[PDB]
Amino acid sequence: PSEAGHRLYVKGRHLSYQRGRRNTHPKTSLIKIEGVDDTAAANFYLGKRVAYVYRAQKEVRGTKIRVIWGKITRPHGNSGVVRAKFTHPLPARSFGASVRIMLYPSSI
Amino acid sequence: GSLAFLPRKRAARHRGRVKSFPKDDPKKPVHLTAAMGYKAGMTTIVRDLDRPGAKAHKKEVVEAVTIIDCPPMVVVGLVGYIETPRGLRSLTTVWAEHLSDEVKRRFYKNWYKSKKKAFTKYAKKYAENNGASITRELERIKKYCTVVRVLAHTQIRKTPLKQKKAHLMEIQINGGSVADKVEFG
Amino acid sequence: AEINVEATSWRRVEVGRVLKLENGSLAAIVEIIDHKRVLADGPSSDPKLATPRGIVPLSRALLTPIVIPKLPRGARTGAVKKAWEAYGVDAKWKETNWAKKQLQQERRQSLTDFDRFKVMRLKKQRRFEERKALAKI
Amino acid sequence: MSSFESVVVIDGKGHLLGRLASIVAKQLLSGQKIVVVRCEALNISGEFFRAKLKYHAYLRKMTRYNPTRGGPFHFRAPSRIFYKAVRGMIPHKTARGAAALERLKVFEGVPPPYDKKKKMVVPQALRVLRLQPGRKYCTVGRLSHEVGWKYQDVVARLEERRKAKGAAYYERKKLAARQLSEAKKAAAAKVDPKVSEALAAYGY
RNA sequence: CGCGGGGUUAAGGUGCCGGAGUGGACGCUCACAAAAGGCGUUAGUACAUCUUAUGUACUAGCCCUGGGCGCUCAAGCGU
RNA sequence: AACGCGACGAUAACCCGCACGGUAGACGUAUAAGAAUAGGCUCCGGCCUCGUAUCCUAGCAGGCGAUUCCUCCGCCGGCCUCGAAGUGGCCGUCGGUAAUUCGCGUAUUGCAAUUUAGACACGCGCGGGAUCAAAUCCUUUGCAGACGACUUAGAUGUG
Repeated sequence: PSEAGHRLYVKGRHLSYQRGRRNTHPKTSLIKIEGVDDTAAANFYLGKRVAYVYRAQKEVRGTKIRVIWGKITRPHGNSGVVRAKFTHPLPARSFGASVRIMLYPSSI
Repeated sequence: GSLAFLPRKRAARHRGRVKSFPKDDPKKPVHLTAAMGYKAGMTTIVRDLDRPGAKAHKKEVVEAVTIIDCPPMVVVGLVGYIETPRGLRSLTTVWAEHLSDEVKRRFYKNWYKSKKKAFTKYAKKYAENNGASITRELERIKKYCTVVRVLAHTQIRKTPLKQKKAHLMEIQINGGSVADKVEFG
Repeated sequence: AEINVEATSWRRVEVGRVLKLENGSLAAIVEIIDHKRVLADGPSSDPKLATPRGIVPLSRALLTPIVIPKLPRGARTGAVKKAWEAYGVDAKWKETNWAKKQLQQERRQSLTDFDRFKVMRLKKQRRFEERKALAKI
Repeated sequence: MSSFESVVVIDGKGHLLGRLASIVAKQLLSGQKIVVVRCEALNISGEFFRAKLKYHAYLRKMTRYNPTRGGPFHFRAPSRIFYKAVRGMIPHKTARGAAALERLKVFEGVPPPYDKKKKMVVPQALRVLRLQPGRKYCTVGRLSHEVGWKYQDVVARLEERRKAKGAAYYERKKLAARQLSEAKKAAAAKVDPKVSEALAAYGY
């Protein structure tokens, strides 16, 4: 037995959309990557693939898992938060939900 | 009327909760805190007054007293109270063998329709050696509780009343460490 | 007439006290400017431990136990270098436990993924002699 | 350094009130579960009597309070004094706001689930890191006790019991520290010293 | 001031509600009204003693008297 | 608190049919002193800016057989422990078990398109035949009664 994990993604949290005081634009989302805290670390994760995985309580391909895919476009703020653009905007109730940041495409 | 008693409302319980007990200190001897009686009646008393400063010294005050009958109190149960940030609470209660007839009819409401099996598998637990649980239960009282009240009833079968249903209250044991007041209980 | 006082014995700031900046470089105080700023200089031969002569804010700094004994006040870079080599500040700093933690940290960070696979394998071998020793006692 | 935990337990001793509340409310909205213990050991800056006017001022500007939910109810325990602070920092009239408070869970003292678990601290809200040495401070326990909290001697005696259990925990951890350090020294003689230098050259 | 994508800003902001700093440097403060009361603190000026450190009065800060949550080596004020 | 809570007593089953396998968000979801911050810890040698740490971490999403190890993990019983809103330790049975060294198979899933893997609540939930235990109703009673409302006592008995 291995008794080891299989994770190949960095963990993230969907914080909010791009917004002012009161004008929120759903077409861009804000992600807090675990471990990143400056703009310098966010520069590594730019243009990496980002998946949002959830459950839907109906099987369509033998699975109740659905994924929404996206990418990290630019850093946000000074604290390592990044801006993400997906094929469709993330729901709203996923504010504070898990996000898998992949390591591809890679330039290492 | 006094504001401390209005608005007027009927007592929801016939016996009436005690609502307050004297404060406990270990240094006193073990003793109980209350008892139930039955209001039998009231009479007249003459008395040799010996109260200093009273002009009725060594003389005959005439006073009226009440006669409260008190049947011997059969002890059936014990309870222990543990202290919590949300106030006092029941941790456990424990009973005994051979629970008498009138205490079950308080536990019941329709004696005559129902059949007599209250405390049956509890008494079966006492007889068929789950004594480790009573060893667990009595020691659990010792270790954790800080207030212990005894559970006892009065008996109609001794007093001249036409009822048959008993009356239960909880009576504290104060005056000692937590270890001493349970072995007495 | 017995006095037993258990207080905190801090490190002085003075001429000759060497201090640690955040980049890992050392500097010897030669004149104190204010309660918050001193002017210091590190004439170390090591490129990693050298520091230009200039003002060091004490908030950015950390006081080290090493102190140059009789460093003259306001000594120019040559005079601090003379006391640096005579007292051997670099040798005493390497013995200091603060540098071993730094050297452990830098060597840990330079571990590649394949040398990370050694350590996973290698600590496992060391751990096995630890457990029969632990089971023995 | 921005790590995601399952639930993080915050010890409340020596922590300032609103700075702990601001940090907690941001993590709840980000998706972090928060458990706060020792709410009676939290600190509010300034003297005790300054805390007394703002208690009297909050009851001033509210005519006909609900006795059960609000008014002086919020000050009658230390756990819900903190809950009042976090609630004003969270959009409680939204369903995202209600969800953030269900991640929060505050207590007075250390309940039995959380005395066997690890209690972290928040450096940005610690009293001894943020307050000047001469400045005077009050404890929220003595604020709620002078308002009407009834179980100050209760939570004290359960805490002095918990220290006594914790004293036995160290004495077991002392013996493990002896045996672990002894076993490290004992097995180092037969540790195959081609490999001991390999670990030292890698940092371990 | 047409309908969209991207980039940069203004006025305002960057403790939480709220996107953005519990960011950096140096000080001060603990909460109507007048040459006003301060044995609270700090900053500056003018006079007097001294091997024959002071003590008197002013000037300037700013305070005591005259959005919510919450904040006090600020989440206040000035640069 | 009838829309807060705790302890305890007594407590609903077989047959036939037929419909489906949530959660504001698991992916190693590992880590218990206390106390102070003009100090503190300890193995009594020494040690504390730094949790930038410690444990765990290899194999078909992890096989088979060995060489080889008595290390680690899990289930049931016993002995003890845990009650502020209950749990862990020790011993024993059994099963697995790269610390070391190998031989077997993985492919053509064709260069990515979901890594369909945890926890908890009950398997979700329904319609007809099938059984205890209580209560409501009934009679009666008076410590109670404007009417409601409340309280006795009715099945073998100090009825």
